[PDB]
Amino acid sequence: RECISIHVGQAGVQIGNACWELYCLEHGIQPDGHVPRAVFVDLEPTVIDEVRTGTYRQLFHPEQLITGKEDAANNYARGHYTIGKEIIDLVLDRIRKLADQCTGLQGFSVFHSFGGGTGSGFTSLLMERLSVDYGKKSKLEFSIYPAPQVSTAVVEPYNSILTTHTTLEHSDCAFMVDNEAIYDICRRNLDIERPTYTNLNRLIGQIVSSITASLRFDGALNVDLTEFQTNLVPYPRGHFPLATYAPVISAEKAYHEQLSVAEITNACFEPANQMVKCDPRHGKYMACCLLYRGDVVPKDVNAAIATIKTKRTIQFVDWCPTGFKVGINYEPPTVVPGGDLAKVQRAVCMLSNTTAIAEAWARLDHKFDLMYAKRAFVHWYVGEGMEEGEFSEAREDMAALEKDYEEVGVDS
Amino acid sequence: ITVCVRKRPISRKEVNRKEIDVISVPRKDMLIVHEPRSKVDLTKFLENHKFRFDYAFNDTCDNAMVYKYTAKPLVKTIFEGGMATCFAYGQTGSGKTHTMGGEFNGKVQDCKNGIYAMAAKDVFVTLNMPRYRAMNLVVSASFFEIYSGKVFDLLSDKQKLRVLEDGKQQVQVVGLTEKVVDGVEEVLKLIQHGNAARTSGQTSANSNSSRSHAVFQIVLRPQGSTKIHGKFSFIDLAGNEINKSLLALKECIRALGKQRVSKLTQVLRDSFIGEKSKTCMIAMISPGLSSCEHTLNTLRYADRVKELV
Amino acid sequence: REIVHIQAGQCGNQIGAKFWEVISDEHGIDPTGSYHGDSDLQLERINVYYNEAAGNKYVPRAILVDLEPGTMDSVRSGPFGQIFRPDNFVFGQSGAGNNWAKGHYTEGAELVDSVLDVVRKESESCDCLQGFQLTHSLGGGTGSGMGTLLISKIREEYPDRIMNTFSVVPSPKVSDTVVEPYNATLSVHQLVENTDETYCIDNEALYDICFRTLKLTTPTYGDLNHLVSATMSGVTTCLRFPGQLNADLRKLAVNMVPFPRLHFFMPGFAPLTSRGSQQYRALTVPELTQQMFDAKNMMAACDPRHGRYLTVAAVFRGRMSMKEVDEQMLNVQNKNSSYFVEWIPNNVKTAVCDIPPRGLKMSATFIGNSTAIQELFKRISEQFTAMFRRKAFLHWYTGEGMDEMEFTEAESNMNDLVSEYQQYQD
Repeated sequence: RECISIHVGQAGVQIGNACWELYCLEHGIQPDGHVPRAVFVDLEPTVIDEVRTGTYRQLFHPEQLITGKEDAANNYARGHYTIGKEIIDLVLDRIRKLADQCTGLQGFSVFHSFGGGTGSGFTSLLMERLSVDYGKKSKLEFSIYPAPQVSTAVVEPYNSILTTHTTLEHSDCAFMVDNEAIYDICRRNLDIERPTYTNLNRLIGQIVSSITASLRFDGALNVDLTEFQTNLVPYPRGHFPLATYAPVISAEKAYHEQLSVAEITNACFEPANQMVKCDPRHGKYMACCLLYRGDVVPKDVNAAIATIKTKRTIQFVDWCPTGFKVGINYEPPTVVPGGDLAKVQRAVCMLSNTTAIAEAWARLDHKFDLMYAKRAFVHWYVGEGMEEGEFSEAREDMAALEKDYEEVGVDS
Repeated sequence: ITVCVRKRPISRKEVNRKEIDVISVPRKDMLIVHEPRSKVDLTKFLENHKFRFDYAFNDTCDNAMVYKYTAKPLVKTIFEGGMATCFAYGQTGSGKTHTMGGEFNGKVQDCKNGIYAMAAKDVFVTLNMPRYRAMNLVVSASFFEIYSGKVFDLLSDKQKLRVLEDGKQQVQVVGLTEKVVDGVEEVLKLIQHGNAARTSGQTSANSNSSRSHAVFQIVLRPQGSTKIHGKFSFIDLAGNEINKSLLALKECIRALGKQRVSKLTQVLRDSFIGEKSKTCMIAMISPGLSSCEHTLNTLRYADRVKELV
Repeated sequence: REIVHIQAGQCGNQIGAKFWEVISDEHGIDPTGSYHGDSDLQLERINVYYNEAAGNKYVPRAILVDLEPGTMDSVRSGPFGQIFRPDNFVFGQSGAGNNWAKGHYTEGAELVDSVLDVVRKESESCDCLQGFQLTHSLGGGTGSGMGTLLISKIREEYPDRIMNTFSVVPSPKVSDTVVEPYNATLSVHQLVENTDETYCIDNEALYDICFRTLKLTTPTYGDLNHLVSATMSGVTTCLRFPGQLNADLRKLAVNMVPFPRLHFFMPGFAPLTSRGSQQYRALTVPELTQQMFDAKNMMAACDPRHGRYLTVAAVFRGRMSMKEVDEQMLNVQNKNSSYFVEWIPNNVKTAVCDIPPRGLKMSATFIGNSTAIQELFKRISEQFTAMFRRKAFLHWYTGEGMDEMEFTEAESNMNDLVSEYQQYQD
């Protein structure tokens, strides 16, 4: 029934504090109410401390807040092997101590930031140690994969080609939200050149609320977590769909809010609104899980979608007749009291697997080579319990992820 | 498809009872039933009915003789790469177990004496022949029984097996144990083992019983092939679920000529479907007057089967 | 005579609450209370569903099987929830995963023995057992898998007593699950070969029949369930009442199944009029047959008008003329000679109880064995292949100790089952 969550890496923790905020906010549980149902991991104390100093301070147990005073290191190796190792046990312990206390759970919603040290590496083995300790569950990892041109870390790819290959054979469904492609939404669909990280977080903090929160919440067309991976992954590769939200209108500027279904659903497939720089440049969808929430008439959907199924310029895979999982919830969304999110009475958090990422992975793989081609910051990992193996052998890994996402599509 | 009939002689018990011998086999392929009958006035008269079979065996005929005419000609078929089946069909106590399993009024005894053993003997000899030797075949054997839609491995202590069918509709009995044999002696051991384990009721005073369907198979395998080079299934049928299987069996065999499911037909199905497959049916008859109704039932069933010929 | 209900899975369970919600009132049994029965006849035959212990506590003799606590802990924490003896609750706190394989081979297979245990404690209750009622959905774990096992075991333990199965076959238009055809095809398989009377209901055949035949605008589940439970009461319990011409599970079985498959029916209730207004009372009788025999009003998804019938059983329950009953049935059999199959001179099996549904004047349960249900297993079977072909969410099955030949098996089987059924439509 439940779904634990492990927010790993400063980012996964910032986003965590955010997604965790939106929660109580739409459940009437102020600062000090019940008890969360997740954990927080980081090898840099000062960040988890922000959850220990700032807002939502006492809504957590100093037990579900793991820290390694030591060093973060923007390098996979160190975070996965060398350092990150020391903490893992302890980490697990909570996701085994928190996993027990419950009643027939469904899985762990993992929150990490692909291209980091504590986020890429660590998790790599966290999800790793999970796939074995609970192979019998769902492993949906919600990632924030590398901005297409606006990356931060100098190594980023090293850290992301490595978190992909190690987690690939362990996740159930990996959700993806592109940090940059979300900015566009903040520039083009909300207008603000002042987007603090605290915003992107409010956003995913939204799209995510549509996943677990409301879905695990009764409705006219419930959709379990398992449901996802089933209706969402055509193949064992921990396939990565993309998150998209519909009413991303500004709560100040424009106001047409009352945008009946027929509209908000069409607003999902236009590439300028998908929290991912993977513009459907060719990527044929192969399965979409349209999660609606608020006042929505099933016919409105079983029509708004029909209209789409016949737009053709939206070309769905061949081997897939119908790939539209319609998830209907009741309670409308719940916008921050005064952030910058419109606040409509219905939304569409549609996520999907698109042959599109054939790109995004490509463009991120290429990156890697360029540097590896010169070993660039390699000495930083080797000296951290890794080898020419793990790199070269994780490169070959993704290679067959560029062929995979190619074969499962583009062909009939 | 070949169909034969074999009359067993009257046993000591029947003789002591002074049972009358109703059957005669005046020719190699002619069987006559001297049916006793009474008119309404109760006049006694004999309605002698005549049946013709590819081969009709008299009470004198030994198992070796019967084997020569029925099963023996099938062995080559497996080496040819085909699938052969031999069925013993008839009423309870007609002699089906005796013929297949070995000589015993109890239906249980000397394995060597029966068709399963004799067939095995020929399998080893042929494998050794020059045309065959190149084949580099391995011989495997299995023995299982079908009881109330359930399959039990006689080789593996009555272990209940599960039978599945694909969309393709090919059937497989998972868990069936195949044992490697390289000598007739080996096969005899397996037959003894399986026969001991065979299903039945309480220890009857005498004789075995045929609550089930017995099937001993000889398989030839190089490394697969057509899922094995060739296979011979010898079946000891239950006394004529049972009815459905028998009805099912008839249609499958007749289907063989041209090209209401049951477990037996399901397991055996691959043996009917292929082009290179042959079958022989041996109808067992108990000669006693008391059994006349049973015999006509057996004979008529036989006639329809051969009809396909 | 007797029977022992079986609430497999959540659905089958949720419905249990509605089947017992009803039935009880149709037998004057308050939560833990006894027989308040407005009459004295709603008691001489109760046994069929209860047991004598205290003297005011006639406890429903059903089984509650489920691998998800929360469920039974919602049914046991609500209304009539406190009437089942705790012994009845055979829970499986495990992960009630939505996998047919997880509730039939790996997780359910364990909880089974602790179930059969009770199914025997209840069977060996007293008097003579007739059969067991089975509720569940063929679109989940605890339903199709574990419940489909419960029977495969039951039918080995008493191949004598009957087995009615109430299945919530996967509705067309929209599937309330994703692997649905997986959990389904796999359970129908088990059904066609154990239970000998199945009543297939469709959550959307209900909506329709519940939103247009009952101007009901907000048909909550409770409702659907309620409507269904209304039919299963007319069937069983009902016939365990007097009647000019009464029948009982067997009659129903021995008049409705021409060929051993087991065949599935499609139940239909009689007076199905909206509350206030509609209360037309046009229930003389031609009005009930008018009802029952129309397309809409068949809890099934498929429409009878799309395929002959083999058998029909109008199990009426309310004082009427064995003439205006026996008669009507005829014209009906002649106005529609087209679809009613011919090699059965009298397809219809008229049944007639006396006492009607507590508050109503005249009703009549319909149990149709039409060849139309071919066009449903087709559906299901299709969905399978379209996804099996790509082994879609198959790893959740195999990874649970399953077989690639297991799925093959079921589809085929159930797929052939479609075939056969056509052998009569022609």
